[PDB]
Amino acid sequence: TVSTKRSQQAVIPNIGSRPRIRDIPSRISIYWTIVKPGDILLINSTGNLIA
Amino acid sequence: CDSPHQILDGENCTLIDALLGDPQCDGFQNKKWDLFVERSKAYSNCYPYD
Ligand SMILES: *[C@@H]1O[C@H](CO)[C@@H](O[C@@H]2O[C@H](CO)[C@@H](O[C@@H]3O[C@H](CO)[C@@H](O)[C@H](O)[C@@H]3O)[C@H](O)[C@H]2NC(C)=O)[C@H](O)[C@H]1NC(C)=O
Ligand SMILES: *[C@@H]1O[C@H](CO)[C@@H](O[C@@H]2O[C@H](CO)[C@@H](O[C@@H]3O[C@H](CO)[C@@H](O)[C@H](O)[C@@H]3O)[C@H](O)[C@H]2NC(C)=O)[C@H](O)[C@H]1NC(C)=O
Repeated sequence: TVSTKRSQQAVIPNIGSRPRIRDIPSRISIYWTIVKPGDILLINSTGNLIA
Repeated sequence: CDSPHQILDGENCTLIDALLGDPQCDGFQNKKWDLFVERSKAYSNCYPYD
């Protein structure tokens, strides 16, 4: 869970096979969060976070 | 100028806070309008929401 005082993003990792690229069949989904001045970014995770 | 088009001043409320009914925005309840004018001073006083 990536959250800001204005908005909140939350993603669940979806396990499964993907066609291997560079011998790596796993994948990574990348997201972004912009934090305006006077706001605070906070991250809540229990797993699979590449902070 | 208000006369030709029905103006509704948002004051301390956004259009959404009035739609949801932030208690400070109870005055706008059931109010129709031709033009809503959201203010920059407007804040939200109730439960955090996106
Ligand atoms: C589900 O199906 C996918 C798609 O076939 C499987 O991924 C593939 O697994 C095989 C395992 O033998 C990979 O073969 C490897 O090829 C490299 C090429 O250099 C070789 O060095 C290894 O010794 C091995 O033979 C294959 O690359 C891989 N990907 C693809 C696109 O075929 C997957 O294993 C299956 N099972 C599961 C549980 O996902
Ligand atoms: C819209 O929002 C603004 C800002 O939140 C409101 O102005 C504020 O109004 C409150 C009372 O409604 C004022 O509190 C009182 O102010 C007087 C004078 O300073 C003081 O004697 C009292 O002890 C109390 O603090 C507050 O000062 C005032 N803010 C400013 C910057 O003047 C406005 O009333 C709201 N209007 C509606 C319709 O919601």
